[PDB]
Amino acid sequence: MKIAKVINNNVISVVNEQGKELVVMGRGLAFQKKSGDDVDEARIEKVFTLDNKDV
Amino acid sequence: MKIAKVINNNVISVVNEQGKELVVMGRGLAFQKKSGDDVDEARIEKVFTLDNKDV
RNA sequence: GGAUUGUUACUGCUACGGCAGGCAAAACC
Repeated sequence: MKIAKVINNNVISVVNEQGKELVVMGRGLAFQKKSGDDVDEARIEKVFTLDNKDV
Repeated sequence: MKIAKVINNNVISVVNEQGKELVVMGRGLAFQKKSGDDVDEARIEKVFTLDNKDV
């Protein structure tokens, strides 16, 4: 995977291999980071998955 | 609904009746906003849901 | 950038309670 958009120093977005938008929050797993690098799985505390807002 | 947390003016976290954490992405929906208030459903562009980083 | 919000790195400070810097963001200027 890869960072799609850094939301904060402990939260970043990332497109899954399938093509879904996912968010990865963790202890400083997004500090001074950028898009294109793989999300550090060792610092992943919570992963969110894009859902349908219609529901 | 309610704003549990905020990462940036466009994305924020929120807890539903299931007791799970969900992230709500939108355009400038978190600007000048805070936690505790109901999440603006009209500003919800993409919703997210906490998952297990183990998978 | 400016500003406005967010924050858990790490840092500087201390009253050593935390607090601010930094860092980030798709408002707006």
